[PDB]
Amino acid sequence: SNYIHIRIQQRNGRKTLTTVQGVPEEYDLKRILKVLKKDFACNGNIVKDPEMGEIIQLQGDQRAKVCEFMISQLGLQKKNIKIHGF
Amino acid sequence: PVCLRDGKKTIFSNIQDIAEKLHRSPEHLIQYLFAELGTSGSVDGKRLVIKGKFQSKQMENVLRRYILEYVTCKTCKSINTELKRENRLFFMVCKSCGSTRSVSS
Amino acid sequence: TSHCRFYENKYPEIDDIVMVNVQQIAEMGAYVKLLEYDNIEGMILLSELSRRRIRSIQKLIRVGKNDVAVVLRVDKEKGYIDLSKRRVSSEDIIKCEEKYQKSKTVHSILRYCAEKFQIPLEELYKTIAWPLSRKFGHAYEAFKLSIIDETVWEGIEPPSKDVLDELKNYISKRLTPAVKIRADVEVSCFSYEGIDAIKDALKSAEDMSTEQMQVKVKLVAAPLYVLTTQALDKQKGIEQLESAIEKITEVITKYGGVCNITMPPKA
Amino acid sequence: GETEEEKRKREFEEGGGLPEQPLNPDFSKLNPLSAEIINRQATINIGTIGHVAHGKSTVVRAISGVQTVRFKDELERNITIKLGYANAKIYKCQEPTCPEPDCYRSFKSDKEISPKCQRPGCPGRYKLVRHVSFVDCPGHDILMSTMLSGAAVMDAALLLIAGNESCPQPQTSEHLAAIEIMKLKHVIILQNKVDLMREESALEHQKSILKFIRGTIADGAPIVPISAQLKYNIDAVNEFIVKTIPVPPRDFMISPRLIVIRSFDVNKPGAEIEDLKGGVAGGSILNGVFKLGDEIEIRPGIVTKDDKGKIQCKPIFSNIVSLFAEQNDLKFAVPGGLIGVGTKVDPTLCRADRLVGQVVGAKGHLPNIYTDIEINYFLLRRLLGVKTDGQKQAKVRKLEPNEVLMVNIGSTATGARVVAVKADMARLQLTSPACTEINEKIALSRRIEKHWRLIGWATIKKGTTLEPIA
RNA sequence: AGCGCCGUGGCGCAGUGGAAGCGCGCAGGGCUCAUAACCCUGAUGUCCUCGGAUCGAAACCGAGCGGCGCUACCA
RNA sequence: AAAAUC
Ligand SMILES: Nc1nc2c(ncn2[C@@H]2O[C@H](COP(=O)(O)OP(=O)(O)CP(=O)(O)O)[C@@H](O)[C@H]2O)c(=O)[nH]1
Ligand SMILES: [Mg+2]
Ligand SMILES: [Zn+2]
Repeated sequence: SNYIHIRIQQRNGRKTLTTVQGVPEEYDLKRILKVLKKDFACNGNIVKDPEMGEIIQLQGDQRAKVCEFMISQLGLQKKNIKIHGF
Repeated sequence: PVCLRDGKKTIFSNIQDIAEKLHRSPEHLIQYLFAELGTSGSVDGKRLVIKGKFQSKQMENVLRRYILEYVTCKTCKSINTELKRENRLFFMVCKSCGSTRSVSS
Repeated sequence: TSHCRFYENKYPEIDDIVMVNVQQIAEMGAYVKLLEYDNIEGMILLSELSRRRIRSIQKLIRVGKNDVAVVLRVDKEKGYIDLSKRRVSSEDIIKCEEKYQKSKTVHSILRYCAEKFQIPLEELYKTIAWPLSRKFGHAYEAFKLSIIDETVWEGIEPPSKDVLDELKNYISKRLTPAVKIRADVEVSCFSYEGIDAIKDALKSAEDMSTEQMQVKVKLVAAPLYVLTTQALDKQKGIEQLESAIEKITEVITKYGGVCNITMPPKA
Repeated sequence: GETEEEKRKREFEEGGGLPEQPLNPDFSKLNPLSAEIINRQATINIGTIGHVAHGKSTVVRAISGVQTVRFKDELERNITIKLGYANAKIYKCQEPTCPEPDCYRSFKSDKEISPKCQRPGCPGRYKLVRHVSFVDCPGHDILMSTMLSGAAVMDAALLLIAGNESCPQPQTSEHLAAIEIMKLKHVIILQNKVDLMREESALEHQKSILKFIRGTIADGAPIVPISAQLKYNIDAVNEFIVKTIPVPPRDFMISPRLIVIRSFDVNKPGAEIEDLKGGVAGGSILNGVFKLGDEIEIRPGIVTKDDKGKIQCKPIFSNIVSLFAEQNDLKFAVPGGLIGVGTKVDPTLCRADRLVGQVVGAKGHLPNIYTDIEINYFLLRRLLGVKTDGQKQAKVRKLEPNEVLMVNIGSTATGARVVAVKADMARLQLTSPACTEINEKIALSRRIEKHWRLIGWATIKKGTTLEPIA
């Protein structure tokens, strides 16, 4: 249940977008986007996708860094969250 | 695991042997794979072909995860379990031990 | 033969909206047949064809398919009709397709009648369809009211009574709409005797069943008792279920328990 | 070339089947070992205890063969809330030639009086030494009310320990100690994981377990290596059950009583309600026989809170329609077992966990409900069921006034408020009613780490009663 | 166990009563220097199985199957 | 208008 994983979508000119799918509601999302923006210097979106869920889209190609934020903010598991190569 | 990369296409011409040696039905394995990965691929007659850029490491790790959470017993060292449906859910049952443990995700 | 139109007149009026089957486009637009008026070819030119500029001259217009068009001009002298695709509102397209399917359904019914009776469809529409579309404004509403009231066939001369019998049989087979009304009630008993109370309350509930309205109070769980009823008119089932509520509450006020409702009678 | 059904039917008809109990036999000559009792009703309730994820239902299925109905689509997998009931029949081989360890055999309760010996080459017929009821108590650290209700129901015990895991499992010790709290001492030690262990490792595990059970009250606890999976050493378990565990004293000279632990609503859906059955309360009968057709009352019953916050308790009167003691309805009942008393009680009283741990009395007796209860309580030195990574396992403190404590009075699970605390006695106010019949051995659990943890034992010495309103 | 939803051509929605729909894909092409965007072209089905009124049904019903949803483990 | 790469 409620598995967590991150994906990378490429673009023109090597530019990349990162998506974490599934976020616990224990901590709210705007309060988390605020500190995502500073620590990442990348634009972010709390987008709604049907049958998928709320997604915090972020710019760039960063996986260990969103994970490093996750380990400190709410995540205490580091086992359910999956990293995708792509 | 043998992963054939053909341009945009990712081929597994060996998934039949994976299903046979792990004593798992092929369609259940495909369901698990596409619940893990976000793709919808086809099967040719014996081989699982998908359209994407997927590495061999991902295939190896999903096989290991399937082994640890589905194939081998989580309380004993045994593969002798197989797939059944006890009210409507998948309820795994073993043959060497017969223990009632079930994982459906 | 299947040639007659659905509406009254032969040539379209002005500023009316219909739905057209596309057949061919050459250089000025699509001069295509009509499927709501009398069969005639009208021209839909390019700047009257796509809300979007004209980038996909093959996509939005499909040779052999039907899309909504609007009458701009009608030359009621020789043969010419002007039609446009852009000048249809986003909401209006829904009513246009509603009217088109309406026309197609009535046309298919009368076409079955003509094919079985070998009468030209022109006579079927003249003797029947247009008087009903004059009395009620439409022939489909008239079939619907014929289902519930035969009197719509009074005052009109049929081509033959067997045609009337076959068409009434066909509309009864096709245009038939027994609304399923379900309520559910929670027995919240804590008292001494509740099972015989349920037994006799449901016995009384099944007793009031009429030959036309039948009620079988079924069980899905201990508290949840479901009342399923068929209502030929949608107003009798609610009264049946209210009477049932009275019966169960009266039975349970004396034995000691309590019975509560979750869903009252709703279709 | 006989089919399996034909062979089973031939063995059933050869062995005599299941003879119907006499409607009204002379009860002054009727011991729990009589054929009319032994073949068609349990006399000893034996229960299995163990830590989480050990296979508590699997061992009983191995012994008996009847499933506990691990229900609810979420309790299918992790843990059950309601207990697991099971019936098995102990049959000994009458021929002396076959080995004594293999002479015994536990079969299902559908078997006949005299089944043939399945050992290859043995023509002897099995004799039913006893039929035993099985109670499975869930061992999760939040659900302990059911385990203490079962312990109040219990008569014999079977403790389970895993091999490859750590020797000092807190939950097994908690189950054990709770059993010795409830005046129960017939405890048999079972090691389940021997198949995944080596020759030496099981020896150190048994040494550690032997050192573990040294200071507790129970001393003579036999140890059995079993396999819920390979299904071996079952006859040894049956032999130990029959030998080590005799019948606790129970006869027909005491007034009838009932302790309902489960609620069961007979509401088979889809069929017309013109054909229904009675609402069934599943309860243990610790004393007093019941016969087909009786007038009984659930003493706590209706619990209402009026416009002033006061509590009103109306006993639930009911006529007994059936007594599902075993697969076929019985004419009477035998103390020391679990029986489903199916009365005319409305099935919603039995739908959910409502008739959970309540006390029921036959007409002619008035068990007294109490609102404030005087209690004599003794406590243990340290908390149990908690894992401490090498620092002074938490010590049980002393009670304080005006606090909620889960006071499991036999089967009744109540949240009591302590009005006063003395050196050995305390006064408890119950927001949920409880009726005191004779002694009703109590267990106590305190909220120290979120969930409850057992503390000690208690006995009722006085109380403030409430008069039931008919 | 009971009552609600569904049955692709790879995926979804649509018509359900003239007999194979569209978009999403996928493949190729064109646009161009060149990637997206955009513009063309296809090749896949007793639209789950079995019966029935019906010129006719994949569509209307039903006698069964598979997977979802609620009641709720229904002695 | 929307214009992207380099
Ligand atoms: N190795 C081994 N595993 C077993 C055995 N019995 C059961 N298991 C496995 O261990 C787990 C425990 O079985 P289960 O019956 O679900 O546990 P339980 O004892 O009912 C749980 P609780 O103690 O909380 O009531 C299951 O996943 C099962 O596969 C056994 O004898 N050996
Ligand atoms: Mg259990
Ligand atoms: Zn196993």
